[PDB]
Amino acid sequence: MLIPKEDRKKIYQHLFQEGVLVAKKDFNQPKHEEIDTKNLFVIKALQSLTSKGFVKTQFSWQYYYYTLTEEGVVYLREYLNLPEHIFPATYLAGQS
Amino acid sequence: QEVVIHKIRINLTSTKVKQLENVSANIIKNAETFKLVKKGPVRLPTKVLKISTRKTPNGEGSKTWDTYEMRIHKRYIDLEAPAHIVKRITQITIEPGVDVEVIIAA
Amino acid sequence: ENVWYSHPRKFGKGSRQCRISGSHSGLIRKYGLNIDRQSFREKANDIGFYKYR
Amino acid sequence: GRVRTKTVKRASKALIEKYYPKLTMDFQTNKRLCDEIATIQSKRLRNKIAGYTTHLMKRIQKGPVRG
Amino acid sequence: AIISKKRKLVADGVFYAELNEFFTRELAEEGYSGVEVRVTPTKTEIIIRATKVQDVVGENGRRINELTLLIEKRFKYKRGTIALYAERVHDRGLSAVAQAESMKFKLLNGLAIRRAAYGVVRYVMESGAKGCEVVISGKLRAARAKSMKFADGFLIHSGQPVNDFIETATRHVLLRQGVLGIKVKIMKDPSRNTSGPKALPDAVTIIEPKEEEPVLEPSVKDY
RNA sequence: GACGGAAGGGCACCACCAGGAGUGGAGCCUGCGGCUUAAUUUGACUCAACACGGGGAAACUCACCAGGUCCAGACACAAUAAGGAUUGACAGAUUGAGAGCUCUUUCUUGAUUUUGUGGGUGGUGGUGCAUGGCCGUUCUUAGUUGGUGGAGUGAUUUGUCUGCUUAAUUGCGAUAACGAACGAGACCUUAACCUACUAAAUAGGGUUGCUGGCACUUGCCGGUUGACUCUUCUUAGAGGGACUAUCGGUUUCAAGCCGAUGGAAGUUUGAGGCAAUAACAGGUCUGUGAUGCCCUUAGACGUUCUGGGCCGCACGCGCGCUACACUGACGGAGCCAGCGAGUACAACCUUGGCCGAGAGGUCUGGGUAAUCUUGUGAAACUCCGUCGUGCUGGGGAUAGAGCAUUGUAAUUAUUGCUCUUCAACGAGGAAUUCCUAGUAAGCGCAAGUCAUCAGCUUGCGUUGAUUACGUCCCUGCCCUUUGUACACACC
Ligand SMILES: [Mg+2]
Ligand SMILES: [Mg+2]
Ligand SMILES: [Mg+2]
Ligand SMILES: [Mg+2]
Ligand SMILES: [Mg+2]
Ligand SMILES: [Mg+2]
Ligand SMILES: [Mg+2]
Ligand SMILES: [Mg+2]
Ligand SMILES: [Mg+2]
Ligand SMILES: [Mg+2]
Ligand SMILES: [Mg+2]
Ligand SMILES: [Mg+2]
Ligand SMILES: [Mg+2]
Ligand SMILES: [Mg+2]
Ligand SMILES: [Mg+2]
Ligand SMILES: [Mg+2]
Ligand SMILES: [Mg+2]
Ligand SMILES: [Mg+2]
Repeated sequence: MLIPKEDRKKIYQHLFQEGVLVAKKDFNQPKHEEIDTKNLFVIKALQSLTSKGFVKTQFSWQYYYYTLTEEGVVYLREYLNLPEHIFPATYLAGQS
Repeated sequence: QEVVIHKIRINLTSTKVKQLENVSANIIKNAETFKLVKKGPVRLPTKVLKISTRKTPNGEGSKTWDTYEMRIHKRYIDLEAPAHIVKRITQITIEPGVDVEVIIAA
Repeated sequence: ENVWYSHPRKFGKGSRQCRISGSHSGLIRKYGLNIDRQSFREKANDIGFYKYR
Repeated sequence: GRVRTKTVKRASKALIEKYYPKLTMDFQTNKRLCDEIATIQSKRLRNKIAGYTTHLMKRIQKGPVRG
Repeated sequence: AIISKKRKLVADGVFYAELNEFFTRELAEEGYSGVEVRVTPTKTEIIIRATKVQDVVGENGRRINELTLLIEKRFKYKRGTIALYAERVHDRGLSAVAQAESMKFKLLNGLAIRRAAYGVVRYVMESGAKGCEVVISGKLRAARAKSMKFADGFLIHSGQPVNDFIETATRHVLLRQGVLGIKVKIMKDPSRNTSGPKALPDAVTIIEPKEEEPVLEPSVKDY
């Protein structure tokens, strides 16, 4: 729960970029893939997010799955300052 | 202008044998229509993958054992051909379940 | 965040985790499956495994 | 313990009922005929049926049988 | 990329299984049944079957895209290399898994269990299956665990006319008083089955004979 | 219905004949005891527990114990609100300790929190009689319904049976039943046959180049990816093939069974896989982010480190292995499989060559695999010599010593080989296990395990018989008839 806030911010940014986050059920792991943060920290953050709505969670097969709801998206926007017409995965980037 | 013979191996691996056979047949037909020198749908020792297990979740009954086996079918299709023709062939020639793989070069 | 929170767990039944439950109990490492056998004996049909003989 | 099952026997009986001609005593022809006329999802079963039909034919040379 | 062929195949199978499990978990509301993986060079197609296809789709690229992203994250592949399609299943009645899911949903919301089972059976029959069977194990009023078998038509228990003929679905249903378990075995009709044999392996059916008139004078018919 | 210390039928090498091979004996290795312990964690207990929990645990495992460490007390509400909420902090003390664990000092740290109150999550904690799921067991026995009919006021029953066959409720026949279904069968995979098809410098075999070795003449035997063609063997693919076939009698010349002939194959062709109806208060909540409830919860049953322990011994029982000799023993020497499985983002299977008596190492490889380890040149077996029925050269058990190797970690030898010590045991009492053909037994190999370990399991070959080819006498079940004051059903 005691998160060096920069790391948390980075995690949030990553989430916003993606629209989706996949976490290992691996505590004791030194560093998560992609983000230069500890898996555990990420998991904690996502748990926190879930506990106040925002994110839908799955524990399936030693893998946590994280999809962001509309309220969640709004909250993320508020956190990051980015205004409107932005990434996640609510709509396609172009023709893909 | 080109036509430089490379000799190309095609791998055909899968489980559902019928599908594999069909694919092989299709490939041979295609080869015939493009008219090439080719070695046939060479078959390898169809590898069984055995996993034998206590049927009991917990080791309290009679000692029932099950061999869960995976039949695998490995096929080599050798072509005396350039690469362009192979590419043309592999534009289609894909059917669900079966693995199409091009080794390329002799 | 503590400095000493890991044993040298390179091998043994510790490092070897299952793909479903994460068990250290009866782990079919064979073929690079890494499953606790019980679960496999339920999912095997989808894993392409069948019993014939 | 090679007692032919109910099913095979029944099939043979049916065959004899519907196609008493075209059952030329010996096995091989009869087998083929069975394969043609009766639809069997197997091969061994078909063979068995053929055998039973042949037996029936042999019997029916040496008198009338019940059913 | 690239391992031993056998090993690769095993891994693929495992992946498929995992995916199936995820879809059972994630797309629970979506009424999911089956996954149909097609792996080609570059673009890997993943077909997904459900009752409520609209839900799966979302509002044009909603849930499906998220799922794709998740898949990518799981198995290292990039955007475009994995494609996901959601489809209508051709009559859900023959499909056991879908039926099981429906039953579970009926249970969870609040309905008569026996009656629900009967309804399901009726639906299956209407669809056109040769027979079907529902088993409901657990507490169905009172503490002692009770099995409840409900069936229609034939149900082949033995033989290779099972792996080819009977779709089986096992589910756990979670309740406040205790966990129910719903098993459902469905007898698909031989003809509509298409894959494998088109009739039951024991059965023998013979056609009707055709009449021919003998003698009528030998005669000659010339051209 | 169940039951009987009732009556008959009828099965079954989990019954017995006729046999074998044995186990209990002996030494050990390994469960289970019973103790004992800091803790020796536990789950089982007739078949249906006891080399089983894939349980061959050096830590991990891990469930146990003695201790340290940590929060992974989500969110909801308040006191601090930076003049400070806060994490750290080498030196040495402190301290199993390059754990600032905490106290000293005095720099940081940046409202994430600190700590309470509502609340939750975690648990190899409990409950398997709250369960699901799976499994086991009745039983892989031959059972089990239902439709229409009959007998019944009914519950029910007949059908499903006096008999004769079958591996079989398998069938024939008798017959208020008739035709049905599930189960048995059929099916399915494999093991067998194809000198007919499909093809193969990844399986093979031929003819000639180059030459290697000869007899010395033409001819042998080779090696060599040279070239060429074939496909017997190898491989699979497609089919076919056996249907008890052909007669011989037997039995109402039914169902079928036995004998000869042919045939690759006449025990359901062998082996399974699947497996009904209902269950058992059978097994697991120690496979689970399968789980109802109860428990606990931050000086924790959550976690994680450090060490031990599950391997203790006065002794019970059950798996096994090795021995008790000349069917030997040890050297030589000959020399033969089949399943297997095996790495690139790593620490695989590892050839081949020098150094080491072994154990092994090293430089180069080849193999993400019919291609390389690999003809896995395995053992058992087959020849000659040496010793010839001595607790002996049978047997290698209690043990000391080095070198290695695995892994941070080997003492409580992990294991390995070498020299040694060289014991119990001269064919195993009462009981009883397993078996009817490539079956029994022997003999290895491989995989599962796995950093390391095999005496264990799965598998696969390799040698390869005795005696039945029956019957209910014993044991267990099964159905009928009988009786019953039992139906939570004789505990
Ligand atoms: Mg059947
Ligand atoms: Mg069967
Ligand atoms: Mg028994
Ligand atoms: Mg050990
Ligand atoms: Mg748990
Ligand atoms: Mg129980
Ligand atoms: Mg009536
Ligand atoms: Mg009756
Ligand atoms: Mg006779
Ligand atoms: Mg059989
Ligand atoms: Mg009990
Ligand atoms: Mg629990
Ligand atoms: Mg133990
Ligand atoms: Mg045992
Ligand atoms: Mg080989
Ligand atoms: Mg001596
Ligand atoms: Mg073992
Ligand atoms: Mg009386």
